[PDB]
Amino acid sequence: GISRDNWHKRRKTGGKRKPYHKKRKYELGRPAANTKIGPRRIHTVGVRGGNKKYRALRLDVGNFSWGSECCTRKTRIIDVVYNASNNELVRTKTLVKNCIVLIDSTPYRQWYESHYALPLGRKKGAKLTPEEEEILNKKRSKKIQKKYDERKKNAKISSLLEEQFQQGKLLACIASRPGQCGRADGYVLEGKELEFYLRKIKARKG
Amino acid sequence: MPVARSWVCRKTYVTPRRPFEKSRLDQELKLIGEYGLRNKREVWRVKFTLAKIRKAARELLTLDE
Amino acid sequence: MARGPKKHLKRVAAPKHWMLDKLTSVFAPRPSTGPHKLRECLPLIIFLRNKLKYALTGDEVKKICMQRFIKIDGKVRADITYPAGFMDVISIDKTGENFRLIYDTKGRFAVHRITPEEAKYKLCKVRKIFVGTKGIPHLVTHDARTIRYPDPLIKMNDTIQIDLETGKITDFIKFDTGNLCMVTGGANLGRIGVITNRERHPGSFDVVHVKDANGNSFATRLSNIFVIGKGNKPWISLPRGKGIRLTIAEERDKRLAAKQSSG
Amino acid sequence: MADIQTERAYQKQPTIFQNKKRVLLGETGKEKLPRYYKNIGLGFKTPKEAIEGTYIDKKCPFTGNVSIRGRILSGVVTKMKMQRTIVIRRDYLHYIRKYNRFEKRHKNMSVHLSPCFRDVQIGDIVTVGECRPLSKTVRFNVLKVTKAAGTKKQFQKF
RNA sequence: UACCUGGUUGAUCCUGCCAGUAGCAUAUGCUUGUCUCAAAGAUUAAGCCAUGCAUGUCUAAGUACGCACGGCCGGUACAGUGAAACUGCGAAUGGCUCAUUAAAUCAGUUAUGGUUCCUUUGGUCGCUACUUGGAUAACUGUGGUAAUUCUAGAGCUAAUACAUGCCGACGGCGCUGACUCCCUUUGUGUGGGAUGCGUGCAUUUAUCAGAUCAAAACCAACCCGGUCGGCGGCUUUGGUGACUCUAGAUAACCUCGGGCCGAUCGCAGCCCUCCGUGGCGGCGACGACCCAUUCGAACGUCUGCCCUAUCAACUUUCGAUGGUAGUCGCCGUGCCUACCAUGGUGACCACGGGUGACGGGGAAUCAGGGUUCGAUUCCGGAGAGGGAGCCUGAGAAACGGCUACCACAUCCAAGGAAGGCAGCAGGCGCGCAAAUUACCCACUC
RNA sequence: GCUGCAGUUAAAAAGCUCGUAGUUGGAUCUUGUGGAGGGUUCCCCGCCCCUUGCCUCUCGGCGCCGGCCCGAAGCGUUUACUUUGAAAAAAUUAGAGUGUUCAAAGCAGGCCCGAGCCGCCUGGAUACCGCAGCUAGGAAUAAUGGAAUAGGACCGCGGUUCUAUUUUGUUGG
RNA sequence: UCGCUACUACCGAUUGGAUGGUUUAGUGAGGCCCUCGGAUCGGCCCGCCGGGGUGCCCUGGCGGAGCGCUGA
Ligand SMILES: [Mg+2]
Ligand SMILES: [Mg+2]
Ligand SMILES: [Mg+2]
Ligand SMILES: [Mg+2]
Ligand SMILES: [Mg+2]
Ligand SMILES: [Mg+2]
Ligand SMILES: [Mg+2]
Ligand SMILES: [Mg+2]
Ligand SMILES: [Mg+2]
Ligand SMILES: [Mg+2]
Ligand SMILES: [Mg+2]
Ligand SMILES: [Mg+2]
Ligand SMILES: [Mg+2]
Ligand SMILES: [Mg+2]
Ligand SMILES: [Mg+2]
Ligand SMILES: [Mg+2]
Ligand SMILES: [Mg+2]
Ligand SMILES: [Mg+2]
Ligand SMILES: [Mg+2]
Ligand SMILES: [Mg+2]
Ligand SMILES: [Mg+2]
Ligand SMILES: [Mg+2]
Ligand SMILES: [Mg+2]
Ligand SMILES: [Mg+2]
Ligand SMILES: [Mg+2]
Ligand SMILES: [Mg+2]
Ligand SMILES: [Mg+2]
Ligand SMILES: [Mg+2]
Ligand SMILES: [Mg+2]
Ligand SMILES: [Mg+2]
Ligand SMILES: [Mg+2]
Ligand SMILES: [Mg+2]
Ligand SMILES: [Mg+2]
Ligand SMILES: [Mg+2]
Ligand SMILES: [Mg+2]
Ligand SMILES: [Mg+2]
Ligand SMILES: [Mg+2]
Ligand SMILES: [Mg+2]
Ligand SMILES: [Mg+2]
Ligand SMILES: [Mg+2]
Ligand SMILES: [Mg+2]
Ligand SMILES: [Mg+2]
Ligand SMILES: [Mg+2]
Ligand SMILES: [Mg+2]
Ligand SMILES: [Mg+2]
Ligand SMILES: [Mg+2]
Ligand SMILES: [Mg+2]
Ligand SMILES: [Mg+2]
Ligand SMILES: [Mg+2]
Ligand SMILES: [Mg+2]
Ligand SMILES: [Mg+2]
Ligand SMILES: [Mg+2]
Ligand SMILES: [Mg+2]
Ligand SMILES: [Mg+2]
Ligand SMILES: [Mg+2]
Ligand SMILES: [Mg+2]
Ligand SMILES: [Mg+2]
Ligand SMILES: [Mg+2]
Repeated sequence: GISRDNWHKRRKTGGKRKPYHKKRKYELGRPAANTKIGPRRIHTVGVRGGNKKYRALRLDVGNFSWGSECCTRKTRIIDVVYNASNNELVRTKTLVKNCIVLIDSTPYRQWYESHYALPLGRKKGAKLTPEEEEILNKKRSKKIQKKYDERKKNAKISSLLEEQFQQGKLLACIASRPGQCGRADGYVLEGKELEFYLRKIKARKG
Repeated sequence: MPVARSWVCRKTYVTPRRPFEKSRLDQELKLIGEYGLRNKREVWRVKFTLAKIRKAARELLTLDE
Repeated sequence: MARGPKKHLKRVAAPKHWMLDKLTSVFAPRPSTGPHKLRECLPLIIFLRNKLKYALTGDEVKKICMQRFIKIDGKVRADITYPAGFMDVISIDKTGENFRLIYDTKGRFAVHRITPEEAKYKLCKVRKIFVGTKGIPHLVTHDARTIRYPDPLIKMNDTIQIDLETGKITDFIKFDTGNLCMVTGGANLGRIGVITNRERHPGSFDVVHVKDANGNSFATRLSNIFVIGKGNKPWISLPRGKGIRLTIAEERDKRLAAKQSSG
Repeated sequence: MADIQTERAYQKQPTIFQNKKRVLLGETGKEKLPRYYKNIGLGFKTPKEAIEGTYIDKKCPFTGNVSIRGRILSGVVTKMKMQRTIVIRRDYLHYIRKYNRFEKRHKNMSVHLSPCFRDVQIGDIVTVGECRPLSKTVRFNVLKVTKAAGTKKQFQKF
């Protein structure tokens, strides 16, 4: 079937080479996965030596990380925004390594408000009266100075990141190959990477 | 094709280049008659062994003592 | 043609220090996978039926081994193509005799009966020192043995004497200039001497010099040195000749002058 | 080198992180970007233009992810027309045995030149090391550039 | 043994060839008493093949309700030998042939710090439980078709097949922080703490540390030599030429039906605050995640090739040379995709063509140098009429496996079924040209 | 026909010249002696300047009466060449041993006891394996290179400028 | 030069033939992958009986309903 052999190529001089043998099995095919977004399905391929290998199709949940905070959570993947290799991989919402994805951003908000005792980007406060000010402004006399005042000074999320938390989504990069592992892990963009990718996105579409 | 046999063998004589040489002929017949040999192959045999001994000796003789 | 691993060995392609004929048949024992490499081992059938003449065919050595008589390094081996190798100990207690596979002088194993008190330990050369999970130091010796928790001052190329019954490294000799050694590969396969030098070529094949007990010097690669003593004093018992490699002229003089024909 | 972002993806060294820190640790003089580099060994010295300067080359020997092992050859530069890739020529003599005489022969090699070296021009002598296949016809990397011969880089006043 | 001889002329001296001379290997002719050794359908047709055989396998130790025998009486893991069938393993080795193949194979040399590896040897094995579920063989019985190593319906019964799934011994630390105790309220200088969460190795992503340089002066706070404002005095896995290595710490993730942590079989034994069980005791077989070892396999580095110019320019969206991101792959890599750059080879013979070309170790001849041969018993490669595509498996693009097309060809009850001798014998054809349809696993394995 | 052929007339030098690659290329850059191996000057240790040799320090084992010193780290611009080591399957080839009854072959075999030894001795060597790659001596021969609009060298200094992060006990301005 | 016999090679209408090797364009068996598909086969949940307990529950069996969920 499909083959990865070197012997169908021209040699460096531009000359043809003639084959000496039929196609082997250590030179195999196995067409692409083309992971979409949706309810999970994962098939399993038997490869050289045994060693099953998981090929994902329609993943919808990932394990992403925030490196400044060292805080990693399970999250939902919403959409793909950028793709350095092709552009038809954003029209079809296929999810490959080094893609740029939107995630749900909620568990990071939960951990942040719980760890710092301080809010994210919030517009108005009425929902904070029955609940959430319960977490953020917890009724305790011990700790609530000594601990959380050492949590403060450090709780200075940058302009772009705190602007992200308002619309309820983030920008993340996949750092794992879902076609080989069946997992869509990665890390949320920050700093100059975030600026570069935001400018690229703004420049491409529209 | 694979077999437990050996194929090592060799000839033990060499014919003379000049086939009809009266001197060689009568000298080899003198030698056959006085030692009561059957053939001339039995003279060429001894000639071959003497020639190989001479070759080995001359070969060793050119090295430095 | 060759889609997988092979399992036959031709008699003409077998190692030469097995000292086989060429008229018995097309095939050779083909030692099974073990702790010693294929070209550097000595199967059980060859050691028993060829060097010891205890057996006369392959059936006889099979039915000698199938009676739990032969012990290699303490344990009872039932296979007749087991790859016994350097510094191993054979034990046949039905007759009360123990051997030790060591190259004699001419690049082949000898028959080297030893005392039963000496057939308890064996010397092993260290090839690898790595750390496992939870920071436990491991060893790897020249016969695939793995030791956990060695004292953290033994390194590569050092020799360790181990108890055959328990593992449990007992003592060790260090690779240094001045230590007795036997060469276990190459052209000087069997000769014994002191180190006196170690040339170093970063990137490939650091060579080592040796000088035996008669003023003769010879070099080898570091991959073939085997420290067997502190210096001028072996830890295992040496065979007859003691790796001296007397030349062909001295060989002839000693074989003629002694007139070694019979008793 | 003011802007090394020329391709459609963010070029950055792996194993380097843009961390959480305070205001004005530097607004110019400390831009919070360290440099990964390693020493090749075998006596080759890492050039300072790889430690100081900034560029993204995963295939460089000194800062990228590649290991030099095996053979070490040398040659003269013949062509510099590819991106980070040069063509060097090695000449030698082949001894024919029938006649007792030699004959001149040559081989060409495509080799990888890191942006660490910026002084190379046709005619220099170049040392190379052996790496894993880096492309269809590239297996070597330039370790060292030298030019200490006649008609030197310029008039000899050094 | 570094060698020559006849032939142009009326005769002579040369150039120069024809012929003679010796070996070697294919055929053929005539002739053949003894004995040891032993090549043998390569050349041409990798042309076609009637018949028989060439791959199977059980120990005390996976499943024994065949009365198939058979015991001293019966089955109370149940006697014992044990057909058949399920299960496990092997069938990828060996044998044969040389069609293809010209930097390809192959040889010497090195590299996997860029990969996989059944088995062997050594390390690793604890974060209803006195034992779970249903359901198929053989066997019994009814059948279908011209026909095959075709197979359907019906009735039973097992597992080391298929599928579930606890028990123990955790007395396990870190993060939480109701509350709580002295004096500085508080912050902080002090000491307990329920409560909850996570807590083995293996996978995936991210992050942290990866320790010892050459000396002193003030100021805010602290250890010790001791004191209620300050002087002398410590800084701690392993390895490589070199790793983004090995090991460590943190936050999560789990792939289940799709990691591990034993519902398995055989030999022979001991104490009971005690009357068969509460208990424990050795020796094996098998199985199994991971690491190392062994046997390899694959992909790479440097150098090495017969004739040809009546082959001088070749290669390139039908990837040609390089760059960035990815897909796929056991892994490195235009291997393949997207976007860029315009490169790469050549008179030191590239590119194209031919080979009655598989490469080498080697063989014949040989003063010194050379010339010719190597289908062929050892190593490597390739193929099973020609191409192509796959299943199982550690390992195959397998043909003594399967699925199609082409070329041949067999049986038919014309609906259908079945095939691959370049394995050993044998046969037809081709030719100048090559053996018995024998016996045996006694030797080597 | 490289060793090793021919081209006036036997077969044969392009009609003539220029010219890139290819092949080839002039001369020139340190010498005696003390001891010591081979003679009676001449060919490993060192003296007219040097004669492995300059160094820069540092940690490891070495002198001696806290102090005194040489071997250890770079290496001699590089190569080709030449000598030597390492690493290269067996079989075949050369070659050592051995009365197959001789030889071609093969890897065997030889002794002493009436058997009363429940045995003993001994071999299965060695050479060659080009070219390419690895390694260390030699420095003739042949290549290649150095400062002419200089800079070599000494703790020579002057200025500006970056900084390693050790000790001042530790943590920090 | 012309002429006789015999042998060899050449040019050539025949728009020759045989065997092939590439090859534009069109069709395209079969396997593999993906998205569907759903012949059939079970389990769960409710009465009567048999076995156990407190008119009901648990294993099982029977006929069945809802055939609702559901797995292959
Ligand atoms: Mg082929
Ligand atoms: Mg596996
Ligand atoms: Mg085979
Ligand atoms: Mg075997
Ligand atoms: Mg004449
Ligand atoms: Mg005449
Ligand atoms: Mg002739
Ligand atoms: Mg007779
Ligand atoms: Mg044939
Ligand atoms: Mg048949
Ligand atoms: Mg049985
Ligand atoms: Mg097995
Ligand atoms: Mg199998
Ligand atoms: Mg045959
Ligand atoms: Mg060709
Ligand atoms: Mg090559
Ligand atoms: Mg090779
Ligand atoms: Mg090779
Ligand atoms: Mg094991
Ligand atoms: Mg049934
Ligand atoms: Mg690329
Ligand atoms: Mg890549
Ligand atoms: Mg061009
Ligand atoms: Mg060509
Ligand atoms: Mg061709
Ligand atoms: Mg051919
Ligand atoms: Mg040939
Ligand atoms: Mg000769
Ligand atoms: Mg051949
Ligand atoms: Mg042929
Ligand atoms: Mg044949
Ligand atoms: Mg090979
Ligand atoms: Mg094949
Ligand atoms: Mg055929
Ligand atoms: Mg298997
Ligand atoms: Mg096939
Ligand atoms: Mg086969
Ligand atoms: Mg079949
Ligand atoms: Mg067949
Ligand atoms: Mg046949
Ligand atoms: Mg046969
Ligand atoms: Mg005939
Ligand atoms: Mg014949
Ligand atoms: Mg015939
Ligand atoms: Mg047999
Ligand atoms: Mg002549
Ligand atoms: Mg004339
Ligand atoms: Mg003339
Ligand atoms: Mg002239
Ligand atoms: Mg000159
Ligand atoms: Mg011989
Ligand atoms: Mg002989
Ligand atoms: Mg050489
Ligand atoms: Mg040299
Ligand atoms: Mg005619
Ligand atoms: Mg066509
Ligand atoms: Mg198509
Ligand atoms: Mg299809």
